[PDB]
Amino acid sequence: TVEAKNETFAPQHPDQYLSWKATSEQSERVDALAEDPRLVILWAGYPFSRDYNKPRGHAFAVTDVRETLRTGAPKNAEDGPLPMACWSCKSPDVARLIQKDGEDGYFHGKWARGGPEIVNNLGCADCHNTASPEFAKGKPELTLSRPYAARAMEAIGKPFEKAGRFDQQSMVCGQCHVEYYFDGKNKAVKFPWDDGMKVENMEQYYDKIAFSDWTNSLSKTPMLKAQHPEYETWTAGIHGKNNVTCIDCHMPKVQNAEGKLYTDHKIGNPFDNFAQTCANCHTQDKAALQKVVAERKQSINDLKIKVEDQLVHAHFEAKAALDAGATEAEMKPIQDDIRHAQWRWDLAIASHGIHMHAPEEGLRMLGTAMDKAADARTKLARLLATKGITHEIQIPDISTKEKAQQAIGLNMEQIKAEKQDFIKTVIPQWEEQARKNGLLS
Amino acid sequence: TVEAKNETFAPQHPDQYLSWKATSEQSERVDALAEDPRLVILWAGYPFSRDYNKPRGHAFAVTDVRETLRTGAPKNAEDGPLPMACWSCKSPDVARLIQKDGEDGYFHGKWARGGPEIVNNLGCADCHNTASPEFAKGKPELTLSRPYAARAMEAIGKPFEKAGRFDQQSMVCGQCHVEYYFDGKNKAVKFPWDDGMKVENMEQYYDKIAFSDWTNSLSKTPMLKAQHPEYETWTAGIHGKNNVTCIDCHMPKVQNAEGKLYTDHKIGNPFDNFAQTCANCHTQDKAALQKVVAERKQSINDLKIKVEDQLVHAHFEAKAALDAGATEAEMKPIQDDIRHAQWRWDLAIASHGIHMHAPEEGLRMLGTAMDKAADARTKLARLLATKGITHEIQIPDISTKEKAQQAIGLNMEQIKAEKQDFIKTVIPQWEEQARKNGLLS
Ligand code: HEC
Ligand code: HEC
Ligand code: HEC
Ligand code: HEC
Ligand code: HEC
Ligand code: HEC
Ligand code: HEC
Ligand code: HEC
Ligand code: HEC
Ligand code: HEC
Ligand SMILES: O=S([O-])[O-]
Ligand SMILES: O=S([O-])[O-]
Ligand SMILES: O=S([O-])[O-]
Ligand SMILES: [Ca+2]
Ligand SMILES: [Ca+2]
Ligand SMILES: [Ca+2]
Ligand SMILES: [Ca+2]
Repeated sequence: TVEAKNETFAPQHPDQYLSWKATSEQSERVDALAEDPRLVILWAGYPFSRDYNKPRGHAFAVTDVRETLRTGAPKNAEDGPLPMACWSCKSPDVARLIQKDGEDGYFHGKWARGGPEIVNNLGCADCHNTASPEFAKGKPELTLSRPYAARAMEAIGKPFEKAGRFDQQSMVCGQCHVEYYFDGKNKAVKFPWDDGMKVENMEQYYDKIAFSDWTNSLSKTPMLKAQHPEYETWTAGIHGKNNVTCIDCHMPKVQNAEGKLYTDHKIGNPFDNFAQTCANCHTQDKAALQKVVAERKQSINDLKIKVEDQLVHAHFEAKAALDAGATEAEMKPIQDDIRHAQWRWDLAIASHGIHMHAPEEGLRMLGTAMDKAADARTKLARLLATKGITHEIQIPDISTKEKAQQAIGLNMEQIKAEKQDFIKTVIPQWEEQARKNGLLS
Repeated sequence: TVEAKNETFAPQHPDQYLSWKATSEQSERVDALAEDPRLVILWAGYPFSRDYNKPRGHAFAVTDVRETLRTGAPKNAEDGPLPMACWSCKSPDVARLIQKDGEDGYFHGKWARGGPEIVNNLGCADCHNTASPEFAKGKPELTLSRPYAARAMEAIGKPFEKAGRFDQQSMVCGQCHVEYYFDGKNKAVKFPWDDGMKVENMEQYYDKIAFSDWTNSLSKTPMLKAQHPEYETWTAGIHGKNNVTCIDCHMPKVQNAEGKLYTDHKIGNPFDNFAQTCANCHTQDKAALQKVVAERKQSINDLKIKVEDQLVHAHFEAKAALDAGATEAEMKPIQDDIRHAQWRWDLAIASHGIHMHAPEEGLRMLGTAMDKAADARTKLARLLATKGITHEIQIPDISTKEKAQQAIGLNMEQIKAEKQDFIKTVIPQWEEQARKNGLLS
């Protein structure tokens, strides 16, 4: 069965083990709502409007899902707003339970449930078939420990077991680094890849099944949320197209002291080891590549803010149209535009690596998002007119996260206090039960 | 001393002379307004709404400016819609005239004035200091024969005379393959590069001097026209950033029958000699690089059309607001938006090579265009409402060039009749006068 206790592997594999543990150095947790308060409006009614940080080291996955406001402060195993599926991409204990109880049995019930079962840091069994006798010998034996990922990979015509070593490499990361949704009453993780991985494929896919992630509480639009589409966007970009794998840049072959070759498990910023990553294929100075990348980053940033500003006006303008007496049939075509505009925006920048992995596709999707936002705001102006409104809709102060959160009716003081008490008192009980059950060293 | 009679150099320089002359093989003249009737509406009130074709071989430069509807049917040297400056990038006689009469004397007057003076095909003295003794020996002796280009290069901190061989290679192309405007009552060519070559730099530059190319007959917006900014956009793109020169792809070094190395002067599509072009730096095969380029071309085209459709609507809605009583002060803010939107769009796709030279910059520009086009149509929906118009403005059928042109008031048959007559009777008289005067063998 799966060995979720990572430290079990330290003596046999010092080089991988030590460099894997070192992601605990990537510890800064940057508040992205604070940096961009518009996110709060666009995600109004959804948990991302309460708390959304930039990623950090794999070592912090378990603690971050515990600590994010998104998972709240459940007082028992059937409480809290979120289901078991929130653990899915955070811990090899997921592979353990999936193997122990079956996939269906793993996904059943609330996040709170897994509290005392999912306790080991994202680790060896997530990516490796550790039970294989070859793993002991120092062979990677890569595997997809997540059945939902195995299925998604077949669905794009790339079954894992039939793929070469190098395709498999990126697929391992594509177990988590993807856009997904919770399918069914049991909220199983599903990748919406049935029709392809492009924004248009997914848009039409989500529309066919009339899926919606939540209802924007300002405009009452049935929204889609995107998440960190690295696999999909990497596939579209020029590096992907040339089979430069996630590993080529994020997990370089390096030497130990006795000169032995090993894969660097300290997954982080490839530029921190330029000599072993880009320099491997590129003759350019580090500073020159960093500057090209910084420039795409700013290009996308500037454009992304313009689309967001439009979407902010659209949400508040739809709120106005609702208050002035707009009926459901009158809102519908506006709401379709907003749903679409925002999906395209969200998928365009939900991956923080887009300006590197596929800057041109990032840019393209934003442009198509603007086209729909224009359609939404044009329709809205005409709808407001029919209700006797011909002036610009005024927008409350959203210059800080705090003001944006207050403006959509969040009681943060209370939301935060309830989470702090959950963190202090519940987490140690969970860890104490896990140790008792032999789950946690 | 400037020799505009190109055949003089044939004996001494058979390899360059023969391939140069060969651009005459690239003879298809594809009508771009026919491919895309939307352009007719965007350019309403401007010669481009009459006639605009995709580029062909250098060999046809003199014929094309003569034959385009944009230059009209002048019956004498003072007549015609357009000025001397239209010759500036079509013939080495321009260098002859500028050296002989000076830059101001070259620019003074009407395009008609030049008919019997500007008669040799784009050629040697455009790019080469042919007077140099080192030139007879087979050394390129590249030069900027166009002084307004020399000033423009100096303006962006790349003075021709201080530049290496490879900077200079693209600079000779940057004498013509640039965005430009006509400066002063005499209409001298100027590259709007003073504040930089980014779309934002030129928009600010143009707004700073309140410049307008023309007024859109539909919306009465003061408009900017973009023209083929290959130098600016090649600069912004990844190749340009690595000093891959226009020459590396469009003018490869080849070998003559006797194994002698020379520059291929047949300037055309680099894919036609992949082995000598791209294969020099890339290991990917021809079909694979072609399909990447074809993808980017499709991406941009899709976004392009979305932006153009918004702009078309913007112009007809502005027309309707005008027909419905809107004042100048009411229109001003709307016209600013349209002005900026279409400038950003026009500079993004005025280069037919943008999908290859700098896909990501093309796409980034179309996104920013979409942003102002959205503000414009939102402003217009409100203004229209204040005149009691709350329905969508209907657009005439513009599915073909012929119907678009008809819709903006053009009398295409008359325009064509006048142009045909002018080509049949006037051109020959020009050529005869130039022979008479030894300017044309
Ligand atoms: C199928 C993969 C997957 C699932 C399911 C998933 N995550 Fe994530 N999560 C990721 C990846 C990949 C990152 C880091 C990349 C990023 O944030 O862009 C991440 C980052 C995070 C972070 C740290 C950054 C932040 O947003 O503050 C938190 C907290 C988090 N997830 C909570 C959750 C919650 C709550 C759920 C249940 C709704 C969930 N995750 C479900 C893959 C997943
Ligand atoms: C998040 C993904 C991921 C996790 C977590 C992970 N591995 Fe790896 N591992 C990889 C990939 C990818 C390779 C490279 C396989 C190849 O070269 O084809 C690799 C390589 C290896 C190898 C083969 C030798 C080498 O260095 O190339 C060993 C042994 C190994 N890892 C051990 C571990 C141990 C022990 C852990 C837990 C401490 C761990 N791995 C966690 C993805 C992961
Ligand atoms: C089992 C789920 C899982 C898998 C497998 C996985 N990731 Fe992650 N990854 C995450 C989560 C969750 C985060 C965010 C951690 C946090 O913020 O606490 C993350 C973060 C990251 C980061 C941010 C590091 C930092 O310090 O900012 C990078 C880079 C990254 N992953 C790359 C990869 C690569 C490359 C692979 C493939 C070898 C991979 N990941 C495989 C879940 C996963
Ligand atoms: C060819 C190089 C390259 C490849 C291929 C690549 N990465 Fe990246 N990635 C980078 C670089 C460099 C950055 C940081 C960009 C920057 O510093 O602005 C990054 C950023 C990221 C981030 C966000 C990091 C953060 O801390 O915000 C994640 C997550 C990520 N990559 C995951 C992946 C995954 C998953 C794959 C495979 C599907 C992949 N990368 C393939 C080079 C690469
Ligand atoms: C294992 C090979 C490999 C690695 C590693 C690699 N590159 Fe690339 N890079 C390529 C290939 C292949 C291309 C496609 C063009 C070509 O054929 O050279 C490319 C293209 C690029 C481009 C031009 C595409 C664009 O974005 O406009 C940039 C920039 C770039 N790489 C930067 C980086 C950076 C930064 C890193 C490290 C973070 C990196 N590369 C690592 C092989 C690699
Ligand atoms: C002095 C003016 C001038 C300069 C110098 C010049 N161009 Fe041209 N170029 C033109 C004009 C005008 C056309 C369109 C000709 C026509 O349609 O008759 C053109 C057309 C082209 C085309 C389209 C050819 C086809 O068959 O479709 C290419 C490619 C091109 N130029 C590249 C270059 C390159 C590379 C350089 C630098 C070596 C260069 N040009 C220098 C003015 C110039
Ligand atoms: C500063 C350089 C420059 C000047 C000034 C210039 N052109 Fe051009 N012209 C070019 C280049 C470069 C091309 C080919 C690139 C393209 O068409 O996209 C071209 C193409 C053309 C063509 C063939 C393609 C078409 O559009 O039908 C015509 C005709 C033409 N120009 C007419 C004119 C007229 C009329 C003027 C004066 C209003 C003018 N040119 C001024 C550089 C110039
Ligand atoms: C790295 C390769 C590369 C370099 C560098 C390059 N070109 Fe291009 N260019 C191309 C290719 C390939 C095409 C045609 C794209 C296609 O086939 O769809 C093209 C298209 C063009 C076109 C439009 C041709 C047409 O018929 O529509 C012009 C004009 C042009 N290039 C001129 C230039 C100029 C001027 C420079 C220097 C400023 C330059 N090129 C540098 C590869 C290059
Ligand atoms: C529109 C630009 C342009 C035109 C027109 C042009 N040349 Fe060139 N020529 C170049 C460039 C660029 C080179 C390459 C210089 C280098 O390799 O640095 C070159 C190279 C040459 C060389 C040097 C040897 C070689 O082949 O590399 C000679 C001689 C030459 N051309 C002759 C001519 C002749 C004769 C004509 C008229 C028949 C002509 N050129 C027209 C731009 C031009
Ligand atoms: C004189 C050298 C040179 C030649 C010739 C050349 N390239 Fe490149 N190309 C580069 C360099 C350098 C990069 C940047 C990435 C890297 O460092 O390899 C690049 C990057 C690229 C990229 C990745 C950027 C992107 O758009 O995503 C593509 C695609 C590409 N080249 C296509 C072509 C094509 C097509 C041709 C000929 C039609 C060509 N190249 C000719 C040197 C060259
Ligand atoms: O919420 S998870 O997808 O980062
Ligand atoms: O980042 S290091 O390779 O210079
Ligand atoms: O009209 S000319 O600039 O292509
Ligand atoms: Ca980070
Ligand atoms: Ca989703
Ligand atoms: Ca052509
Ligand atoms: Ca212009």
